[PDB]
Formats: sequence, C-alpha cells, structure tokens
Amino acid sequence: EPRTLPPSPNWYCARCSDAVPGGLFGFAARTSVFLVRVGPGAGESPGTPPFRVIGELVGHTERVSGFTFSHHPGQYNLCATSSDDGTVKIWDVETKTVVTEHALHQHTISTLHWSPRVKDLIVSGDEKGVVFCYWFNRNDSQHLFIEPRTIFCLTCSPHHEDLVAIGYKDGIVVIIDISKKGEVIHRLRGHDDEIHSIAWCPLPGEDCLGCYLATGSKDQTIRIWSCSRGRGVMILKLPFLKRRGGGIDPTVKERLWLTLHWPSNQPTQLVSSCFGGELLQWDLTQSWRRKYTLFSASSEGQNHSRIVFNLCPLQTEDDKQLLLSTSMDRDVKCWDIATLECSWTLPSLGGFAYSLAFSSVDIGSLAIGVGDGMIRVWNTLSIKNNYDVKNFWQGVKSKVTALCWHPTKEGCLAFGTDDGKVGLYDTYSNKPPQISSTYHKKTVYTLAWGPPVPPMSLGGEGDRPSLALYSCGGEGIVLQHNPWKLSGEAFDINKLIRDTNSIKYKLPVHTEISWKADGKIMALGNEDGSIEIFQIPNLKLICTIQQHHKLVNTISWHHEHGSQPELSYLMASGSNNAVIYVHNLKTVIESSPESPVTITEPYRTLSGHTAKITSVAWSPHHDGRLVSASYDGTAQVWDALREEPLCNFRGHRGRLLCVAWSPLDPDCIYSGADDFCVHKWLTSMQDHSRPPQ
Repeated sequence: EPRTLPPSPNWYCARCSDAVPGGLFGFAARTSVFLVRVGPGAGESPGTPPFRVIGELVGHTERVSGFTFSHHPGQYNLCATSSDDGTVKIWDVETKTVVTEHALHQHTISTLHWSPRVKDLIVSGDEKGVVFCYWFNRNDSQHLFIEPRTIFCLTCSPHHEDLVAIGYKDGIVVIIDISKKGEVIHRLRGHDDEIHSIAWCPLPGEDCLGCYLATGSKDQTIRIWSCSRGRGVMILKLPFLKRRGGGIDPTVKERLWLTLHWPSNQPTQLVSSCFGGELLQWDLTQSWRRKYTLFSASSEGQNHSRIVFNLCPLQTEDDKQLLLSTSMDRDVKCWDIATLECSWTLPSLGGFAYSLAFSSVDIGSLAIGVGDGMIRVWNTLSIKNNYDVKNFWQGVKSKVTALCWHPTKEGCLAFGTDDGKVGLYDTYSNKPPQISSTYHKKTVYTLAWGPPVPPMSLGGEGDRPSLALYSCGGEGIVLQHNPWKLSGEAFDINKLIRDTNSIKYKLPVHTEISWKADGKIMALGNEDGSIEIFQIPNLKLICTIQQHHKLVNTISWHHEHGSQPELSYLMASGSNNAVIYVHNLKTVIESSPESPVTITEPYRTLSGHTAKITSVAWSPHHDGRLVSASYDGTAQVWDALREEPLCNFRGHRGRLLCVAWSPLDPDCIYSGADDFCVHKWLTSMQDHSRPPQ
C-alpha cells in the first residue's frame, strides 16, 4: 500500500482544518487542502492506525487560510476554502473539483465558516473587518461591515441561523445578526488580546451550568459568555505547566495560540489548547475551582511539543469520538475524547524533501533531508505504525540537502545543509551532532563514505578510521572529512588529484561524487558534464566520460549482489539535460591504464524525461533496473539493460529531488519533491509506462 508523507498544516489560521463524521479530515497545507480518511473506511490492517492520506484539493494559487466542511447530512462531501489568492472556493471532495467560487473580498481573508444551520451558507471575514455571506447554491451574496478591525476568527451559531460570532485582533468579540445587516446583538468586552477561537455551547439554553459561547485568546484566558445578559460568566486562565517530553528548539519563537473545542457529548466540558501544545479538558461544573485535565496525562511522549492551532471533532462510523489537532510541531494528532489518549500521529514536512537515504545496517531506516531544518528518520518497516518517524533538529537549523548513513556503524548519519555545513548525527543518542569545522562555500549536494586518501590515509593505525566522509559543495569542492577529527581541517581532494595526475590546468568544478561499491573506484561528476573515474590509493585518473553536456547531478553504481558479476561495473548518471546514460566501466577499470582513457559513447541511453534529472538509483532486487527522479514531476523506472521504460510515477505535484528503492520490497520506491511530500509508491500500481511527452 502507498503512503504519503504530506506538507505541514498551515499555522496561525483560526480554522484551516475540519472534519466530518465517518469520516474525513481535511487540512490546509500551503496552497492545497489534504484529505485524510479516518475510521473503518481507511481500510487499514487490524494492527495499524485506522487512517489514510487519500487526496488533495488543488486549485488555489496562494496560501489556504481557511477550511470548513459542510456539516449538513447528505452533503458532508461539500467544503469551502479561503485563500490569499482572494477567492473563496466550494469543493466536492468526492470529485476533488471546485463546485463554484467567488472573489468578493478585496482584502486578505482571515477565515470562513460553513453555517451549521443554513445548507449553502458560507460566511467569510477579512483583515479589514469586511464579512461576506455567501449562499453558494442560489448565487446570492451579501457584504456586511461591523467594526473597522482585523477579523481573526468567526463562528456561526449552531442554534440560530442568523447569528454569527466574530473575534478580532484587538480582543473585541461581537455577536451579529446577519439578517439585520450585521447589527451587533452583543458586544462582549473582556479580552485584552487576539481572539483565536470561538466555540458555542452545542446545547441550546443556559441550563447546563439563551445560550453560551466560549472565546479563547492570546491573553491566556478562555471566557464563557451568556447570550442572556450579554456578559461574561466565567474566566478560565491557562495553567502554567512544566514542559513534558519533547526536547524542543529554544531558538524558534512561539507565542500562545488558544483554540477551543466544545464537545457535543459533554456540554459541561470544554477542550482547549495550552502553552507548548498541551491539550486540556476543562470541567465547567467545577468553575470556581478551575478544574482541568491534561490530555494523555498518564502516558508520556504523546503530547504536542509546540502550540496547537486547530481542533476538529470526528465521530467514526464505529462510534469513536475523535478529536484531531494540528500543531506548529508539524504533527497531526488524533485524540480519543473518551479516554483523552492519543490514538495516532501523522507527521508532516515543512519544506522540500531534498534527500533520501536508507541505512544498510538497519534495513528500512529511511533518513529524509527536509527544507524545514529537521532530519526525519522513518522506520519504514514498522509493523504497527505506517508513519513511525522521529525528528532530529539539534545542530541542523538550515535546509538538509544531503544525507548518507555510515556503511556499518548503526545510527551514524552524515548530513549536509544548504549553508554548506557538514555534520555527523548519532541518532541512537540524544547528543547534538558533531559539526565539521570546515564548511563548503555553498550548498552540500552530496555526501559519501569511502576509503581515506592522502593526506588523511597517511597518519597511523589509531589516528584514522576505516572510512572517510566525502562532501561535495555547490562551489565545486570535494572535501575529505575525518569522522574522528571533525574539529580538525577537512581536505580539498583536488590537491591530491592534481599531484597524482600531474595536472597543470585548473581542476573541474565537481558537482557529484559516487564511490563504487567495492570502495576501489571514485567517480566525480562535474559542472561541464564530464564524469571522471579515479582509483585508490591516490586517486589516479583512469577514465574520463564525456557524455552529458550539462552539470552532473547524480551518479549511481550498480550493486554487487546481482546475478552477473560484471553488473557491478555499471554506472548510471543524470545531468541537467533530460537524457540518462549508463556506462560500463569493466574494460577500463580491469585494464588499469597508465594513461587515462576517454569514453564518448554510452553503454545504454535512457530517454523519456522532459526536464533535468536530480537522482538515479539502481534496484537492489534486480539486474540493471534503474529509477530516476526528474524536474518534469515524475519518477521513471527503467530496465536499463534493454533501454525500456517500465513505469512512471506521477503522484508528485512538484519537481522530484530524490528517490530511493525500498530495501525489502522490490515493488516499493520512495521519492521526495519540492511539493513538500515524500511518496511511498508501488511500481505495480503505475499504469503509465513513460513520462508525459
């Protein structure tokens, strides 16, 4: 079964996610809304969490700021979005298509809400205080203007079809009657700061403690208001609690977001977010005592570690009372309201998926290099969890553009960043990574482990390790780092290449490095398209391959455990041109020439992509089967030996940056793109044989 690791839910939106019974969860992420089936309908094995990332609403061209489902029976498939592109769209999630839309707002839209009472009424509000009532299914609209203030949130009454509560940036809360030109029925004064959430009591009247409503605010209070007296009746101030579990990045700024959910099943209870993203259930009967209970109070490592923005109820068709939370910590969590325990967690990505690397030691341990400054390690072979992902943020900070697991040492992960930093992370510990004192001037493109070469290999038994760490930067230098002396200086291997080969002219700008599996041969890809072949111990040049006419992005040597031994001499390469080449280096390497040979003809040619090639990788399960990632938005699987395209994966909505074959499943491949997604997909499910032409 395929899996999508999606982009992160958008931050600082009062309602940019929602859910309907059954059921289905939707969240705004960048310019899309991603859909998550929850419950029996997800069709998961008895052992795995019952959810599946199933779809996407594509159409908006800017940040989606608002998302709301219809909660009218028979039309739980309808929903509405707001966006910085100035439009409010009505969607059918069954078809993932826009039903209709408007662009009535002139100012940045803050939020919107589908009326609980009127079937086709969507109410939206913008940063100038302008409100639009939108009856989408009869082509009617009405502008309303209440007070000249920045709208932060709004919630239509679940009881009275005309009443809407609006919360503003300056703490003002109003209840308006939209049938009376937006006349303020109640002005609720009390809050000192931003209103983040308005929840009405799901039960009419004022008996359980007219109507009640609760407002959550940056001012750290939740206020309960009476529609009868038009005044507050209860003030709950957030408790200050010691941080649980997560060792969080102190540097990043994080103000409070106080959002609410008033459970229909428990009219006397109120759920809110809190500092650090803890969730609370408030007992409103114990008002005078301010009684709350922590979500997952008895279990550790389950709470969010940063502020929570949205809470959305979902009753599954097998009667589970669920609550979904979105957070700044980039986890989506599903809570069982009956137990206050976290049922499952869905991780997300806040930047490009630049790099993928499978450990050769812990099979299925997949490291992901992400533009949000966190390394992910995905235990892809976890039996009980489809998204067993751990985050590593220490010492990283910037965009992780390169990864490589140590070939033998468990948990040892080399990483490289967009600001030229090279690091060694021990993921089996909670220590910060070791950072190489030597930085690249530009982005770290590639990391690779290989035998040390001079001068590092010339130092004594216990002075140097079995393997050196090689790094290639966008400026074109390849550095040799000592894992045991990362604080020392790393070596520009150009000096050795020049000395060994008596080179007089300037060396090429290196853009890729790939060691042959036997550790005897190092390939360098270069900005001029050339690929150079060097042999141990002193990087003697034995071959120059002149085939690509543009910068080489990716080089991959075929594995050694195939059926035929010669296959380990096969080298695939991709450049900024769309055509992929394979070269067979058996003859040149085994001849060990004293003067370097130039190759100008490919062993194989793989044509089909229509934009640059970012990554190629050989299947460890096959002979001569290659997968390629491309800026044309697809990944292509090839039978390289027959120059035959087999299947084309088109699930990404961006340019692919990396691809890696599953170590255990011959059918399964992982790819990452600048659409902030990693896709796990099956070659057997791909009906298209080649890229779009």
